Amino acid sequence: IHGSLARAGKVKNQTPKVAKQEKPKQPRGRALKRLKYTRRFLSKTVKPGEKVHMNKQPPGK
Amino acid sequence: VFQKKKAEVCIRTSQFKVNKLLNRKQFIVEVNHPHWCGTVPTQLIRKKLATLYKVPDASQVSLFGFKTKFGGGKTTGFGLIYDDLASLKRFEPNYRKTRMGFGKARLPARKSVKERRNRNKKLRGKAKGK
Amino acid sequence: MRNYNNFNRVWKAPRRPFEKERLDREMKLCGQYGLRCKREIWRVNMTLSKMRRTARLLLTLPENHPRRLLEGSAIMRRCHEYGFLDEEKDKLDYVLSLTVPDILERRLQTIVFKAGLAKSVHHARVLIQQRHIAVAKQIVTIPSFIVRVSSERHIAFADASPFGNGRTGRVKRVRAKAAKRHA
Amino acid sequence: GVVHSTKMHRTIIIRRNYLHFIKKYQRYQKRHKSLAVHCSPAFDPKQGDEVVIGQCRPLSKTIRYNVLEVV
Amino acid sequence: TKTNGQNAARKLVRLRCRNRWADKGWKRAHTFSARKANPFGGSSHAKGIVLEKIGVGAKQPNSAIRKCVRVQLIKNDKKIIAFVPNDGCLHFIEENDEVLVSGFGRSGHAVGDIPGVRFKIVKVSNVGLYALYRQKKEKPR
RNA sequence: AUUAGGGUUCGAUUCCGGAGAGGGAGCCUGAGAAAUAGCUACCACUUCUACGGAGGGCAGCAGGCGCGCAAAUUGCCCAAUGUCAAAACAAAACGAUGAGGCAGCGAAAAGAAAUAGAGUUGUUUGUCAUUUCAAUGGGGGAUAUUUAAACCCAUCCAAUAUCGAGUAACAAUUGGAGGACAAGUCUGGUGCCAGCACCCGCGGUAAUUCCAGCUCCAAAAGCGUAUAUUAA
Ligand SMILES: [K+]
Ligand SMILES: [K+]
Ligand SMILES: [K+]
Ligand SMILES: [K+]
Ligand SMILES: [Mg+2]
Ligand SMILES: [Mg+2]
Ligand SMILES: [Mg+2]
Ligand SMILES: [Mg+2]
Ligand SMILES: [Mg+2]
Ligand SMILES: [Mg+2]
Ligand SMILES: [Mg+2]
Ligand SMILES: [Mg+2]
Ligand SMILES: [Mg+2]
Ligand SMILES: [Mg+2]
Ligand SMILES: [Mg+2]
Ligand code: NA
Ligand code: NA
Repeated sequence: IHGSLARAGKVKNQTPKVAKQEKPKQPRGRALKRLKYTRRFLSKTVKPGEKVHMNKQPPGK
Repeated sequence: VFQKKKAEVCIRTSQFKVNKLLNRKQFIVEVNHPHWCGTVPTQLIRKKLATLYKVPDASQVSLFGFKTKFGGGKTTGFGLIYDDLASLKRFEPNYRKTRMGFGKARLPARKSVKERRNRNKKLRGKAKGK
Repeated sequence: MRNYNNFNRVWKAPRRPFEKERLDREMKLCGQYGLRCKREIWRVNMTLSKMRRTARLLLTLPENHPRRLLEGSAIMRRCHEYGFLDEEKDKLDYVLSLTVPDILERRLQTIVFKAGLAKSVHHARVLIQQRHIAVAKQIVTIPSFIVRVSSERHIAFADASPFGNGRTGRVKRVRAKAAKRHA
Repeated sequence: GVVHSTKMHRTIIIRRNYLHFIKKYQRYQKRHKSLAVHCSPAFDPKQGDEVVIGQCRPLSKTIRYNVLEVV
Repeated sequence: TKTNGQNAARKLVRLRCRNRWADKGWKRAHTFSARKANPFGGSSHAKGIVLEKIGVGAKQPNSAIRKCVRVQLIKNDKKIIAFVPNDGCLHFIEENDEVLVSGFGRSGHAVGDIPGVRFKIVKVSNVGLYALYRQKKEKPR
């Protein structure tokens, strides 16, 4: 069957452990709404015929 | 802008009422203290209200339930003043009299008096409480 | 146990949680009007729905119906006094076309900014939150205070606030104590 | 009501036929109710006749009405 | 086609009464055969004791082994098979331990490729199986 | 509760009506009871005893054990509301009240709302590194207010004289990022395994779905999951 009860947690262990990097706090409450709003409508401009990619990633493979 | 001024209090009465039933005059008193660090104590209002309505003694003035306005500078509360001090001693509750200073001593624990009754009911007469 | 006071609700979540058109439109109302979350908008939506539903009922009855004549006249007074509807718009059909931005236009946080008191709508909210504004010489500490038209000329700084007839604020007070102690 | 049965002694059974309205379906349905009524020897009604009855005190286990007319 | 008479309400009432029993959702909510067969007895959750660990071969086209346990409830004493909602959680649960069980989300219906499993383990030893998995809380003994 | 309308569903639960006081059944008194913090008997349980005998009925309040997926303190007080009473209050002279009121615990649920507001310089706007500026609350207290007394809220930081925010560390979480459904050509391993996945599906060595970081998304002092129910 190629699977077994003894194989449990295999990938959990396989995955090597990596720590989380440190980070400063972000604004909370009305500040976050007004901080994101300036990114949505003020930090950039809308060009007709082009859609805004809300979280684009660097190229790779 | 802002200037240093002496703290002042203004006294106004609303819905003045006269009743002979308890020998007292009842009204609602509003307090205007624009520059007052805190809230006006009732002892001061008693002297101002005694002076305003020209009663021989301040201790016949009963003021209670003074609730303050939001934002500050104003406090309102109910108050009745009696024709004589003796009538005030006769017609006043124990908690209000104690607040002035004439209230009777506080009764013992109600749990004890409750327990004391149930001990007695199990015994014959003259053997209950000695 | 035998407690007898109502506690109703004032808002409702949207039926479709993820609409790009609705999320972007609501985010525009947040920054443009300075709201902490979307519940203020949903409170406004429920406020506007209720006037719309009762108006819808009133227009079905004849104009001589006593219920229409009384409740129709009342809802006009509620719209005009709170500034929701323009005073020359006297018909009952103009209540139907009321809009969400009209309701937030009458919020104190909006009116404070629009009167020149607050340079920004976010300045207005915190300024109201800091007991700095009095309407008809009564301190208001609540951004969602819908103001009447007849009380618009009475908007000012509170006489207790540092900006006005009141004592100095915290910073001018704590630092002064520091200098006196250092003596 | 209408005299339904005269098989007892000094007593008759009457039927009160009516229509009951079902609100959901917006329609009526035929319903009937039976009553035991005391009939005096002054009347002598027959099956299918029409009578007027009036409420009195309990006269028996089931009788609470008395015949007043026969039509 | 149906009746349309003004005084035909009795027929229309019986028509709906007889034909409501063809609604599987309505019939299930108005009969006791579903509650008598339901191990939880009409409740959301139920505690139990672990008997043994079993691996269920997932349905086609999936090919895996799903960690599962045989559990006996304490209010009915009936055999069920539950599921451990993450990986490396079969080691955390040990035989003869108190597990709080819940439904799989489909109201008495098998979920996913697990063949005959309608329940999932939510708690172990009065501690959440999620917090135990997240290395956030520790189980006693 | 939900609902365009018609409807569907819930109602042990605060007001009204009924019933019961472990299960049954009888009865005295009384205007009124088939009364149960009244009596009598039997069945189940039960406690004290000097063994002769005598006691018990929390589906009242407060509180235990079991049952369970599952639910507060053996707290204060008659100050309000009422009940009874031989009875206004007062004066040697102050009635009872676990009814009730007021607090403790309490993320069932509901309303208002924090976590910051502006700048000068450099890097049409806009981000970032600076320089600062004023303000309020959380909180600490009081001449004191509230309150039967308290606690809470409201007032104030001297009126001659009243403390405090810069990483304003007084540091916001819960699920997700193939589709439904807002959000990634980033990962890295496993290699139809470990797993995810409400449904469709992902995983067989360059994983769209697995197990993490960043970013981003959605809601936000709230957010998942299970089971019912209403709409759909
Ligand atoms: K309600
Ligand atoms: K007789
Ligand atoms: K009742
Ligand atoms: K991921
Ligand atoms: Mg009912
Ligand atoms: Mg029941
Ligand atoms: Mg009874
Ligand atoms: Mg019992
Ligand atoms: Mg009895
Ligand atoms: Mg009892
Ligand atoms: Mg008994
Ligand atoms: Mg109890
Ligand atoms: Mg990869
Ligand atoms: Mg779901
Ligand atoms: Mg439905
Ligand atoms: Na597969
Ligand atoms: Na398979």
